[PDB]
This record gives sequence, structure tokens and C-alpha cells, in this order.
Amino acid sequence: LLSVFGVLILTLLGFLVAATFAWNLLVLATILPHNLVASMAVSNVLVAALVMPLSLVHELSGRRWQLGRRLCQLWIACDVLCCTASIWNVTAIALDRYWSITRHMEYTLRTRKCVSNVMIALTWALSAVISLAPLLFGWGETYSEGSEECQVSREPSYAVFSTVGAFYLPLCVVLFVYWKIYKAAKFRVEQKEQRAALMVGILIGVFVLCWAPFFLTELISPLCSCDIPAIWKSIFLWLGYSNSFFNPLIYTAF
Amino acid sequence: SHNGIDCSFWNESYLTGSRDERKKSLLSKFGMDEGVTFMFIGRFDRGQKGVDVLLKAIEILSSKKEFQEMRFIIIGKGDPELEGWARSLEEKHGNVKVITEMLSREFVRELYGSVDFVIIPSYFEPFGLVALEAMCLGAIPIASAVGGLRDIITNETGILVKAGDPGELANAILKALELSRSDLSKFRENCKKRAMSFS
Ligand SMILES: NC(N)=NC(=O)N1CCc2c(F)ccc(-c3c(F)cc(F)cc3F)c2C1
Repeated sequence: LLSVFGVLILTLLGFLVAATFAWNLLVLATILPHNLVASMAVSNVLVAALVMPLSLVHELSGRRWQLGRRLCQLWIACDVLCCTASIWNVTAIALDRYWSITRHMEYTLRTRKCVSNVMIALTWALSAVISLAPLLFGWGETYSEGSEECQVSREPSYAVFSTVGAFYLPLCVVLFVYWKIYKAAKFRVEQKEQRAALMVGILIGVFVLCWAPFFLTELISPLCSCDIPAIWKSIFLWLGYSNSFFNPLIYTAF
Repeated sequence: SHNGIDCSFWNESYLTGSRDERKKSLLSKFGMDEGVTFMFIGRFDRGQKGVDVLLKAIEILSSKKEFQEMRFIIIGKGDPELEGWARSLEEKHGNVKVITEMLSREFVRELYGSVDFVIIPSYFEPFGLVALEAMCLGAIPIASAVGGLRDIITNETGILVKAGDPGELANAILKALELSRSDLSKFRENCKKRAMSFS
């Protein structure tokens, strides 16, 4: 029948949310550039713990948002904040590896520590200002009203602001550094640095591959795609969310 | 390249037998027998690689009882006076061997893999390639605290001394001779991990 498969897959996704949480927590535990690792794992723990469960019940299964509408804003803010933070943590790690390969000379432990701490602080600052953006800049509301459903504000200005801030800018950074990183990963100017390059390159590839369907179909909707089935919208969303699970699997594989 | 070390060449697995057996076999071919072995490998020159400091340290050490227990292998060529001074010390003592020909990488690997102590008395070293090659095969480093040598060597990885000072080097060789206990094995493996950390 119909909903039997649906229950089975919902149970699987709940298991996936829990495995995401646990694996990132394990990587966090073994730590305490390990501060960038810690920052990324923190953002992915927050995704799996705050973002994913609520999306799993509401957007993916179908139960309607009878929860307090004053917390709909908090769930949206957590989603935006944590996914932006995870994307930019991957790109900060990418910048660190590109500066290890190309800028080998001036990147001493002092300089590297300084730059990685600045990047972590900046990552979380930009995630905040992107998430809680229409509040200080105060040009609208963060949820889409007129809906008995909890959906992000699809107002054009915030949409451009958040997607360029969360996906397209970090995508441009990673597409700038990916050439040298891939070359290093293939030994094209010793085994440890090659292993490092390969891990980072795989992380970038899975990030791009995991988040590109959602953001790409989020840009083509406002251009005549007035009917993209929300089933595939949710599939693309959760494919983005699975990046939070693939990053641990990739890190613990090296 | 980026001056990394090839972990697939500088590895002990290429070598046959036990480390003590290799050290005994190597000493035998120089008319010497079991002692605590020190090694220098580099160009002979004033002011850069520090063979002068090492020669002076050896002259200092020559007067003490512990000198009977040491063995020294100097490997290189260069400034003729340094070569003659080295030959002079080789002739005065049977625990000192000097090699002035260029040696193959495989042979030098076999050396690093039995010699148990490499002295790197450099005035300035950019990369410390010799220190990594030695460490990857268990040789414990005794280097001057300059350049990338201090980056590579930590509290529990070797001995550091002030560059250019012969007495400090001779004292370091004395401390390392004092250091000769089974603990050497621990001290070796630290090196081998740290060297892999610079692959
Ligand atoms: N569970 C559901 N539906 N999550 C979402 O839609 N996100 C969560 C992740 C995210 C982001 F990290 C950065 C920006 C956006 C975003 C967008 F893609 C379109 C907009 F119009 C406004 C936005 F802020 C999102 C969207």
C-alpha cells in the first residue's frame, strides 16, 4: 500500500538524524587544524539536533505546525544559521588547505593559528547576520505569513541576501581554490600532505554536490518554475542536510 | 616538489634483521666493534653545515674515559683543511671513520637504520631533510637549535644545542651517551612518528 514505504523511510531518516548527531559528537569528543574541525562539527551537531528533527516531522512527514508560532522564527533562524555556518566552515577548511599548499612559506604556526581563529569567528558572525538579518536590517519578517505551515520568508531581497551569503559566495571561494587542492591531492606539486589534500577535495565535492540541487532549484523557482513539486524540494533540502552526515564519515576515513 | 620526505623510501621495512645486528655488521667492516655510534653527513665547510664544531667537540671528547665507548662516522667532502683535520682524527683513533665519497640513497638508508645517533651541528638549516630522513629510520637527532630543525624536533624527539658552540655539542654527545638505556626504543619511535608527521 501507500504509506508503508513512507513509515519505513521516515524511520530510516530519523535514524539518519541520530547518526549525524552521534558521529559529529564523536569527532567533537576526540578533539577535546583541529579548531576548524571543532567549529564544523559544532555546526553539524546543531543541524542534526535543532534543524533536522523538526524538518523531519513537519516538512517531510506531513504533521502540521500546531507548535507555538513564536518558535517558528527560532527554528528558521537555527536552520539558516547552522547551514550557513556548516557551508562556510567547509570553505574555511578549503582556504586553510589552499594556503598550506600554495603559501607554504609565510604560513607558520603563529600565522596559521591567527588566521584560523579569525576565520572561525568570522564564520559564526556571518551566519548570525545572515540568519537574524531582517531584524537589525529590519526590512521585513523572517517567516512567510498567510500559510498554516512554517516556511522561510521568500521575500526577494532576503532570498538573494541569504543565498548569496550562504551558498554562492562560498561556492565561488571553493571553485577558486579547488584547482590547486585537486592538484595537490594527485601529487602534482610527501604522503601526509597528499592525504590532507584528498580529504579536503572530497569534502568540497560532497558539499557542492549536496547543496547545489537545493539552491539551484531555489533560484529557478522565481523564474517560471511556479510548480516545482515540493516533494523534490524536500528531497533536495534533505540531500543538503546529509552533508552534515557525510562530513564526519569523510573525516573519520582519513 | 615541496621538500617533503618520501615515506615509501625512507622506511625500515626495506632493511633486514635486528637493529643491533645491523650496527654490529656495519661496525665490523670498519675494523670496529660494538659501541655507541654517532654520524655526521654533509658538506665540509666553515659557517654553514658545522663540521668544524663537530671536529672540535670530538677533540674535546677524546680526553675522557667515555670516549672509549663512542664511535664516530663522518661522511662528506669539501674544504680541504677540514678534510685533512678529519683524516688526522681518523688516524689518531680507531673509533673514528671518515668517508669522502658520495654514497647511494639505499646505503645511507641502511646507515640511518643502524647508526642510532645523527649529529646535525648546522649553523643554519632551512628544511632539515637530513633530520627527517634519519628520524624515519630510528636514528635519534642531536642538532643545533636553528631553522627548521627546532620546528621538527620537540621535547621528546631529540637534543638541541646552540649553533657554533663546540663545548655544548660535546656536552650533548656526553648526555646522549648517558642516555644510552633501553629507553632508546621509546626515543626512536617518537622520532618515527614525528617524521611521518612531516611526510
Ligand atoms: N527546512 C527548510 N525549508 N529550510 C530552508 O528552506 N532553508 C534552510 C537553509 C538555508 C540557508 F542555510 C541559507 C539560506 C536559505 C534560504 C533559501 F534557500 C531561500 C530563501 F528564500 C531564504 C533563505 F534563507 C536557506 C533555506
